Amino acid sequence: QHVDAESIMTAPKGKLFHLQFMDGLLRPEPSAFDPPASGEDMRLIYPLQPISVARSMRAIVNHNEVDRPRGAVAPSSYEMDTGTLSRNGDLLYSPVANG
Amino acid sequence: ISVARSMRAIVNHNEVDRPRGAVAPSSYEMDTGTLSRNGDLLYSPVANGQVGIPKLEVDHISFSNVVSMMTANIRTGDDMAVERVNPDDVRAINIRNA
Amino acid sequence: KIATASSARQADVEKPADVTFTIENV
Amino acid sequence: LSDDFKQISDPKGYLTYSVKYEDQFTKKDKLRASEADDRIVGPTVNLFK
Amino acid sequence: MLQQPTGGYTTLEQFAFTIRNDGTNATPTQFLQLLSYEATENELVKKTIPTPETHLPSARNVPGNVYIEDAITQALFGISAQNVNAHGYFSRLSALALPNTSARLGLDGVIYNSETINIPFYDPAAVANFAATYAKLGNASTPRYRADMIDIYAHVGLELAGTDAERAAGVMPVKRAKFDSWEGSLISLSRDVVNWKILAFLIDLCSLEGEALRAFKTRNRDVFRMMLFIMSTAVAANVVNRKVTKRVDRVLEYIGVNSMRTAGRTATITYDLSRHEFAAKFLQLTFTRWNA
Amino acid sequence: VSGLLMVLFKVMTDNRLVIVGETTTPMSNTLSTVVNNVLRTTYHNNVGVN
Amino acid sequence: VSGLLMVLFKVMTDNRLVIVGETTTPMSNTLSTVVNNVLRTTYHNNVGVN
Repeated sequence: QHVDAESIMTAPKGKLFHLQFMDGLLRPEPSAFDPPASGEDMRLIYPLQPISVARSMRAIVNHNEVDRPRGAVAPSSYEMDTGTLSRNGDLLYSPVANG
Repeated sequence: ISVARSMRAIVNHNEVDRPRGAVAPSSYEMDTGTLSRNGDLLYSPVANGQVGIPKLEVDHISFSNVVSMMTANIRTGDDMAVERVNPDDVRAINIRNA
Repeated sequence: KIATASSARQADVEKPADVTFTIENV
Repeated sequence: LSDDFKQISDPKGYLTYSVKYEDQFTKKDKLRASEADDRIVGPTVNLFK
Repeated sequence: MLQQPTGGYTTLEQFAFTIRNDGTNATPTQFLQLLSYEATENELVKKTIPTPETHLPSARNVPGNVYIEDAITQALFGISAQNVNAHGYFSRLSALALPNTSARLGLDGVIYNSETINIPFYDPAAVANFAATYAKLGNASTPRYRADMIDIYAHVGLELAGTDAERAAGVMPVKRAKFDSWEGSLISLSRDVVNWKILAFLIDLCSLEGEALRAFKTRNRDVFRMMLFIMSTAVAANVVNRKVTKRVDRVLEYIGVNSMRTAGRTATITYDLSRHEFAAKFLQLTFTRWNA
Repeated sequence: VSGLLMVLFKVMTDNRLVIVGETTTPMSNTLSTVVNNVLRTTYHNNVGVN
Repeated sequence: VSGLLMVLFKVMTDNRLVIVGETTTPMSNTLSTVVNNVLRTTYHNNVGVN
C-alpha cells in the first residue's frame, strides 16, 4: 500500500489510516559486485510510539552460524512458564525463587 | 602379496573365537585426528605429552580425515562488471612518462 | 545349491557442486 | 438437561501466534527428529521455521 | 544486583578476558608478547581527540530486551555485523543513563526493562555512569556527530604498538605487526574477543575513580590493547603470511593507519562504512575516558 | 472500540467446557530427553505450538 | 611404471575444491550411543565406509 503526503494531510479525522512499516532485519548483504547506488532511498512517515507490541519473536535465522542478528527478539519467558493452579483454581506463573 | 589387504575373514570361528589368520583393520584407518597448526593432516597424539604425527609423514593409510570445504557454491553468479570510459581525445593522451 | 563368491567396491558419488539460491544466514 | 455449556475438545485460544517468513532463508542441514518428537515438537517447528 | 568490587567488576573471575593461542587458553597479555614490529618511514603523530558531543540520543521507550553487549562486541569484532547503527539499542542505553530508571543491565549484557529480580545485574549508579557516555554510540551515524575515522587510529597504534618512550612522546613510526601464527589466527582471535563481556570493562572505566581507576588502567591495559588489535586487523591495509623456517608469521600492515577498507577478505574481519563510523565513535569516547 | 466490546462480550459469554480429546502416551525411549523432560505421560494429539 | 606417472600427474593436477553436500543432523536419541559418540552434529548424507 502507499500513502502520499497529500493524503496524510487531508484524510478525514476519525478514519483509521493503515500504514505499513518494513522490518529490514532479514535483508541479506548486497553482492560485492553489485553496482554502487548513486542515489539515496528516503522516507517521510514514522510512528511516534512503539509499533511491534504484538511481536513475540524476530529474525529466526543465524547471523554467521552462531551469532544472533542485531535486533533479534527471543520469546518472553512467560510464554513458556505453565506454572500451576492456585489454591483456589486460578492460573499462576512458577515461583521466581524458592521462597 | 597381501600388501593391499586391509581385512580378512570377516566371520566367526565358533561364535566368539577369531579364525586363525584373520586380519583386523589397522588403527590408522580410523584415527581421523586433526589439522596441524599450518593445515596439514595428523594422527591423534599417542600419549598425552607427545604431538600427533603428520599423516603424510608415515606409510599408513588413514580412511578418515578432516576435509575443509566451503558451505555453498562459490559461483554465486554475481560476476564483476565494470564501466570502461575511453579517453576523450586520442591526441590528448599522455603516452609519455613511463 | 552351489557355494559362490562375489565382489564389491565403494561407489563414487562426486557431483559438481549444486547451485542453490537459498541462503542460511542474514 | 439445560445446555449450559458447549462441551468441546482441543480448545482454541483467544490469542494465537502469527508468523511471516522470508522464504530465501533455509538451513542447508536437514534435521531428523524421531517420529514421536516430531508428533509433539513438530507443529511448533513448522510454524517457527 | 552485583555490588561492584573496589577494583571494578573485572576483578571478578566471572569476567576474565582470555583468548585461545592456537587453541589453548591464554591471557591477552601473553598474546601481545608474540607481536613484533617492523617500523617504516612514515610517522603517526597523535592529534587531540575532540571532546564528545554532550547530546545523548532520546531515551525513547522500546519493546523487548535489548542485548547491548552482543551489539557492541559484534559491531567492533564480529564477522559482518549488521544494523550496527540502529537507534533503538542506544535509546534504551540512554534510558539507563537516567537518574532513577527502572531498566537494568544484567551480567548477561541484556537490558531488561523490568525490575527482574531473578537475573543479577550491575549496580545502577555504575551503569548510569556507563550509559552516560556510551549511549553516544547512538550518534555514530548522524552527520553532525561523526568521529574522525582516520586520525583517531593514531592513538590506537600508540596504545597497541607504541613503546613507552613513543607513548610519552605522542609520536611513533608507522609499524608492521607480525607474529608466529596459525590458520585463521586473526579471525579466531576476534571470535575470542567478541565473547568478552566488555560491559564489565566499560562500566569499570566509567564508574571507577582515582586510585581505583588508575589501577584499572594498569591492570587492564593489555585487554584494551587486544580489542584495539582486533580493530587494527579490521582496518589494516594489507594482511599476509610470511613462511619462515617451517613457521608461518602473520603480518599486518599497517598498525595505526586506517585504510578505510570496506570489502571483505579471508584474513580478517572487515568494517563496512557504518562499522567504521561506529568503531571510530567508540574509540572517541573510550580514548577520551582512557586519557583522563 | 466497538471491536473491543464485542471481544469482551464474546469472552463474557464463552461457555466452552473442555473434554479430553485424542491423546498419546509416548514411551520414554521414543522421545529425545529434552522432550521427555517436558512431556508428562499423556498429551493431546493436537499439541498447539509453543 | 607408466601408470605411476599418470597417477602422480593426475594427482598433481587434481584441482577439486570441496563444497558441502546434502547433510543430516540426527537428533541424539535416534542414534545408538556408540554412533552418537562418533557423530559430530551434522554429517554428509553420503557417508563413505569406514
